Amino acid sequence: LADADAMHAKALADAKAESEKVTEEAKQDSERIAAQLSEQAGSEAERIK
Amino acid sequence: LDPAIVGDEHYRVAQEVIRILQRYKDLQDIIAILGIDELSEEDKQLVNRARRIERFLSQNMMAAEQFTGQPGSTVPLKETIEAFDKLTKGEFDHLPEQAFFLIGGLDDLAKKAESL
Amino acid sequence: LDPAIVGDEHYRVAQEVIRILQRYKDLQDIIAILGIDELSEEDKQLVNRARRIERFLSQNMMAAEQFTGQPGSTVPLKETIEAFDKLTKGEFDHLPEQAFFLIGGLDDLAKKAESL
Amino acid sequence: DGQCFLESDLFNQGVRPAINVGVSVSRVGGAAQIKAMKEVAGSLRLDLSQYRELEAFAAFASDLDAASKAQLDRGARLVELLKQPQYSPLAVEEQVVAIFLGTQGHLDSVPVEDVQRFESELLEHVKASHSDIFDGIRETKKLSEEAEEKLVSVINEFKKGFQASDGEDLEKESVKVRKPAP
Amino acid sequence: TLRELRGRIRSAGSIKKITKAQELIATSRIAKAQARVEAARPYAAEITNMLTELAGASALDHPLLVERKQPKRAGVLVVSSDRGLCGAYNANVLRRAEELFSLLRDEGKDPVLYVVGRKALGYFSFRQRTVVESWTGFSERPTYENAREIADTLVNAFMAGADDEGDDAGADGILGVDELHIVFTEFRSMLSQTAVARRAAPMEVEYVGEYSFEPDPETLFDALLPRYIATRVYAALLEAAASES
Amino acid sequence: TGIKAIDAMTPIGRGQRQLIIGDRKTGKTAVCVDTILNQREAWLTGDPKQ
Amino acid sequence: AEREAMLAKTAADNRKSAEQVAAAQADYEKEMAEARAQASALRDEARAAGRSVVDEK
Ligand SMILES: Nc1ncnc2c1ncn2[C@@H]1O[C@H](COP(=O)(O)OP(=O)(O)OP(=O)(O)O)[C@@H](O)[C@H]1O
Ligand SMILES: [Mg+2]
Repeated sequence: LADADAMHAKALADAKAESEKVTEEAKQDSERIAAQLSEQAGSEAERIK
Repeated sequence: LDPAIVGDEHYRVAQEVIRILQRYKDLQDIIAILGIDELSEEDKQLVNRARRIERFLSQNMMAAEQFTGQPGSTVPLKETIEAFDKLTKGEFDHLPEQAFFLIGGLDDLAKKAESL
Repeated sequence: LDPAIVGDEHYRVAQEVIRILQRYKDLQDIIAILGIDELSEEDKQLVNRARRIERFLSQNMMAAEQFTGQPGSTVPLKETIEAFDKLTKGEFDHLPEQAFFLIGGLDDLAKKAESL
Repeated sequence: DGQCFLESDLFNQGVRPAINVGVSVSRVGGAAQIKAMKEVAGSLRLDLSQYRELEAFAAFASDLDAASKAQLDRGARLVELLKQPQYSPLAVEEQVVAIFLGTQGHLDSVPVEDVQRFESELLEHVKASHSDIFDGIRETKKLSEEAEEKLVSVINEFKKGFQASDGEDLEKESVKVRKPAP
Repeated sequence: TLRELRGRIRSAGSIKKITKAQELIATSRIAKAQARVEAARPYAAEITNMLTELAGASALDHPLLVERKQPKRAGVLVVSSDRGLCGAYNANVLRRAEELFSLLRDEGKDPVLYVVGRKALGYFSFRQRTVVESWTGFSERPTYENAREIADTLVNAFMAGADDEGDDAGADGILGVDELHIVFTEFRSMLSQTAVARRAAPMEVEYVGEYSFEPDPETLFDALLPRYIATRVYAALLEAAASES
Repeated sequence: TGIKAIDAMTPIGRGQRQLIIGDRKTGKTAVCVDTILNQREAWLTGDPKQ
Repeated sequence: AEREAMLAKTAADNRKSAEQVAAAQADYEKEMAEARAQASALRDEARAAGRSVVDEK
């Protein structure tokens, strides 16, 4: 019964770590793909000029 | 026909319909001699779906006014795609086959099916 | 090829393998369509033997080095005669399907059997 | 020196490239392709050929043993892996990574319906993490044991993190009693 | 083209020949099955005569004789074969089982089922239906041991429903059945074979109108009934296999 | 080549001839288009050897 | 009267281990699935918004 409440802290900690890491990865790949598509738009603007 | 010009739902539904019809054509050779008894249910379901859809491709255009004496009908594309998605889902499999001959829309489909 | 100038051992080697292959060609489409479950015990054992023989006939060649990394191998005649007699009398029916493909020799067969 | 056969039946089946591996062949062989490709992939055309032959042969088999079922699963995974949609240019490193992960049986756990998407996912994660491994290929044209161990550890960690989204007329029987009815 | 036509001709010809050959296999096994099926008649006749004689002069009271006063649930057992290419045999079995389920659904009872054979097991696996236990691998050739153990399981399941009031298992400790049904196929003739479904869980007595017992009469009675149930169960199997072939 | 199937199946080396055969509505022009568009990355670098 | 509580607590302890470990594993699975789903979504909608703004410009 004493041991019962041990792993819950681990579960909460890993949930928080997962949430922050997935938010970081989503932000990074979002900004990267947006920048690449913006650069492609600039390239095609130069091409049409 | 290309996803860059046409909606994704249209492309996906068309691809699925083609795949089902091609599979039925492939199994048509074997079913021709033995039948459905040896065939497993996992293919009986797609056989029934294919028969129902290929019967649903029929239509009653106005052009037959002087042959069958019945008015034709027209259908918007959105209704067509939604009805075909519903049919591919398998919701209509309980309905009888002969209800899908020469029908205009899904409302007429339901009315004819309930009329028998 | 004749018993006149060559030992008849080779002769009944060839006769066994040839008759096995002929009846295997006879039963091919049956095992393809009807299913292996309907064959008789003798026919099932013979079909397994024919599969063993068909798989064992392939062999690597050194001229395939530029195409496949496995080096080729060479085997003498008397050992091949003994190995085929062992195969065709029906003692190597316990080996797996892949254990007979691309085999150098009998010792190579044993090594690959120990590899699985 | 070599040709590729294309059929409409495979096109309608679902294979977009729709190339028949049973007949297509090249006489020049693998001497043209890179050494890392040769080391990673070898006799794959053979394995696909016995897979197709076994599928045709045992389409109606009553019973399957462990080896046959395992071969069937592996061939299904490989045949679904190789499919590629239109307008999808790719680099050699991503191709060799995909072939390496497909051939070693690391993806045997996932069901068929999600084998494709998962691949497209992992290629993204390697882009931001441990990217230098790709760099190594560009200056090695070959794999190293340390890099291979790093890659297998990364994919194991990812697959541990990754989740799978799929998965009257009635008769009676009585007894006769000689005793008169009460 | 030419090569495709030749290949198809050879294929279809060999298919025809070996279909005839497998028909001969079935014809050959028909004689053995027919010879084997009729060998258990004297034992059943003697046991039925014994039960009639014993129940003539005994008290009529037993849990397998008395009925549950309330309609809670009803069990059922479905048999099948162990090989394909049987035609509509399994389809007939499934139709009869579904129609019996439909008839029972009129009372709103939630039924339970048991299955024998790979085909019915797979078909019910595909559908959304629960299964308690399955038996496979002896439909080709049964024995007395499997029939005895099946009868024992059914008898214990019936007994385990003594005091199942509402959802409470009572002193039983497990939810028990109150009714059992059996569905199989009968060998009417060489071309007449139809599915028969019957109910044999609670005994019923009919007086048609008009010895000495060393042990206790009730002891003999309740030792006797399980043997009769087991004999009926065993007799069903060979009939089912013969009709299948 | 951009498509993985061709390189994994039948590699193409410079100075080698390869044939493409097929029926209508197959998509054989797509492979050539893919190769031509793929060559841009190689031509990005200024070395005549690439 | 000191023995019925013995079997009661024994039965409770025998099952509480499994119940708690199942609850913890289910909660972990739910939280990781939610996090991965939200991150992947965010990525897809961000890519769509970038595609749209690139089309506009
Ligand atoms: N990988 C792919 N996935 C999906 N659709 C594809 C793919 N490759 C090609 N297609 C489509 O298949 C069709 C092939 O058109 P294409 O003009 O290449 O035909 P073809 O068979 O080469 O014939 P031809 O050049 O004689 O007209 C097009 O509609 C194209 O969009
Ligand atoms: Mg074209």
